[PDB]
Amino acid sequence: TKPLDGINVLDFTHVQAGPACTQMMGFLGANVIKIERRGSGDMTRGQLQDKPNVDSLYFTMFNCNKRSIELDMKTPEGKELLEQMIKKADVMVENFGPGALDRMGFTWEYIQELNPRVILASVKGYAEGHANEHLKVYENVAQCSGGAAATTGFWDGPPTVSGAALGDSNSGMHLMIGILAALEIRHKTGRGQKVAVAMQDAVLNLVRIKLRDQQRLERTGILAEYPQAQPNFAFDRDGNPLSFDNITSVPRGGNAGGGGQPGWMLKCKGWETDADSYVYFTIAANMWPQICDMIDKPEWKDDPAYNTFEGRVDKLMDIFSFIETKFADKDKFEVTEWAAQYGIPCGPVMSMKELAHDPSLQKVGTVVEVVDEIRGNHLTVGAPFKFSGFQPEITRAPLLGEHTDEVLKELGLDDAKIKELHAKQVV
Amino acid sequence: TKPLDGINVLDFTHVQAGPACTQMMGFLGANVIKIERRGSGDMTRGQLQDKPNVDSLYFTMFNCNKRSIELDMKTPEGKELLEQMIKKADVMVENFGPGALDRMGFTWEYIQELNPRVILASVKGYAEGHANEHLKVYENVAQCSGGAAATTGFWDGPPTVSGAALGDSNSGMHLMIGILAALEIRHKTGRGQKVAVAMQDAVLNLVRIKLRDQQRLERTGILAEYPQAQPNFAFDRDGNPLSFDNITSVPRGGNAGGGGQPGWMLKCKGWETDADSYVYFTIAANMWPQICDMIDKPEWKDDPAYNTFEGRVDKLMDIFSFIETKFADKDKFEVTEWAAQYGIPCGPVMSMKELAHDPSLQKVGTVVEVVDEIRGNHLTVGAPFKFSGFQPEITRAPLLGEHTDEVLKELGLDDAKIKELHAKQVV
Repeated sequence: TKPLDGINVLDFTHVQAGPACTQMMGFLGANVIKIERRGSGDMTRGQLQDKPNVDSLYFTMFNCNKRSIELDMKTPEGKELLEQMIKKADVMVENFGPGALDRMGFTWEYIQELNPRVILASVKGYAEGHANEHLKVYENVAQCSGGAAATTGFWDGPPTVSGAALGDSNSGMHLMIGILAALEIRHKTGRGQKVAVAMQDAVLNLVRIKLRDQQRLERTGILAEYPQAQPNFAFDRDGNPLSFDNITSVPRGGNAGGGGQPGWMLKCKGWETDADSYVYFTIAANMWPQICDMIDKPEWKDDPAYNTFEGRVDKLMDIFSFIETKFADKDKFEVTEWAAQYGIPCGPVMSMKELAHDPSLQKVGTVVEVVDEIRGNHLTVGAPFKFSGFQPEITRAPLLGEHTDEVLKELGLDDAKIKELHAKQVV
Repeated sequence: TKPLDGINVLDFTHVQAGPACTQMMGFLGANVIKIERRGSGDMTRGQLQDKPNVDSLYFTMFNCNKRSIELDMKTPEGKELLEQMIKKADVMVENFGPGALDRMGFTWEYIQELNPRVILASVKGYAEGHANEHLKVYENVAQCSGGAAATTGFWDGPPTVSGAALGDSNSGMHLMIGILAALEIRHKTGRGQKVAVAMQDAVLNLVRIKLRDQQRLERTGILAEYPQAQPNFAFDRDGNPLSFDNITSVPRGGNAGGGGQPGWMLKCKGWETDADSYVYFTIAANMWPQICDMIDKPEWKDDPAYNTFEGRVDKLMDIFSFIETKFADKDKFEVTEWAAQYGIPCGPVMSMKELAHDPSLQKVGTVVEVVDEIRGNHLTVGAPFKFSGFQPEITRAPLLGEHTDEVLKELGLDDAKIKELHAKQVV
């Protein structure tokens, strides 16, 4: 058995955040019924298709392990169908605008009346009660709102967005925590709850380490592990020096260590013509003797200018520069294997091509080839949590309205009324 | 009632990933008993302290709602105490190196014998069975291994780490999903399971969209929404036009839209001296007329080379440069409100300074002032999921071994036994 076997999810979600949540629930066994707007469905279907009139990879990689029903929710018959489905649901998931579901005729209070056991889960841009609770928020705007853009990139460059979906997929995974937590209390109370995750808040949770830094900066005036702490190292575009003398908000640290020990992104053989020929190399305070052996600087072992974190603050970027010279004739895997001999945390920048075809990720079920006879097989990311008792079974994303009749039959409707709903264009 | 009230967590975790998980479980009501190495404890206590001999903000912001017991686990008495604690635990959480808990004397098989209901949850670098299963991984090494670094930053710069903890806290949040899922299934089976999340996999999950792009790129030879698909725009090391002709792995796209529609990071007034004076501005397809209005170019509304995503592909970066000129005399909040009265998708880069003191985030319980009478109050990030039925009650982080005797008394030990354990330096 799987964790969410027998959990019925009434899934209103579209785009990335909501759909990621419900897909992952589906991977863990949930019965996910995706309600799609009649005639068009989820906008991801037609976004950046790789083959004309075939559902895009955007759609398929976020909508496996779901069934699709088309529904016109503006009709009295549509609202009536939702009421019956709400009565069979364990969780309702949505990412409509604020109030949208109330305006559709389904307030939390009316939903509780229909089903006291149902959990209502929502993805929002900003938290309810926020000054911006009504603003529309998409991926990169959430990254900007939550502190990530401000603290990502370089001191002499702009705020920069992460390639990782810190806004969308991250909010969906956070909502899944919320939903699962609500299921856990329901075993105690026998009652459903409303749970909501704001995209700003999900981002902020991941930038907790930068709120640490903001407070440290306020309290002490310096962040010793940042490149800017090195005297005369960091400069802006115009050549003005950037030191903590005048920094009042956590700055961009380039490739600094963050919540890790100090580190940097170092070039390996081929970097000029291969964008991903780098390693991340860490200088852990308890590994200085090992590093010194590796780079043949035994004279740095007993020197206090080199052998403590504090001693290294004025020169750490120089040290990285020197270490980097040792990698000039080695590729990133050779360097990783070499550092690993020393027990030094160091690893390659994996290219997306490398990840897509990596046998290890397919062995452990993290990159999964989905069987799709209609569209052709494709890769997706599987469950990142591995369990002793089960494996997800990932099945292809649904065609638009593919399971409409199937779902209506399960609601106990006979063929006559199904015909009529189709005839009436409710479904 | 809180979701995890009554859930006893035996918490071996240290640094960031594991502690973020168990902290957040604590926020949702779990009884978290943090096992710390006698005499030193969690390394974060001493990491980048703002006051000498006071637990650092790294520690306090990841270890609220926990109690601390000191234990020498390599003593036979320590192992016995652990066996007693395992019998009262619902969840054990750890992020030691591969095999480390086995070597401590507690294989999964032994653990199941001790307590058939206990869930064992682990943070790992790479998944079990991976070719790199034995590599040491922290934050930015995981960002590199999971595809984020390769696809974050600029085409003419290096792979770039996110300021957000994509490796650590993200893996911790993923582990929380796995633990809650294991709790869900235990209600059915009456048995605990083993659950593990690899930091690589947590990262790859958030970069799902880049694996979408890798497949699109392999299937079609182009990613039309990327900066490199604008002819003669992106330039290389010597200064020649970039194109997808020679790109076989998803490249860095600077501040492009990602999972969102096309956008860019645009300077606002003061950008020269304020690193965060920017907005993110999206050119959504259907919003095009409103953008032509705001920017005062109704010519483009009907012009076929301007009013279509396909038409814009060859000069989208030229459009952004002009929209940016309209913001040069307005701050990021003035630019945002101006776009918001045309319904246009736009948001400011929020600084850590702004976010740390934002009234709205404190109102909604996302930024929380923790009352710490020992060390002085500090801010933290609260729960990013908001529930109708309860609010977290965040309480200060424990001093090292603060609750040792309290916890031993809960195990049924008497004062003579407790005194003996202290004398033997077991606790």
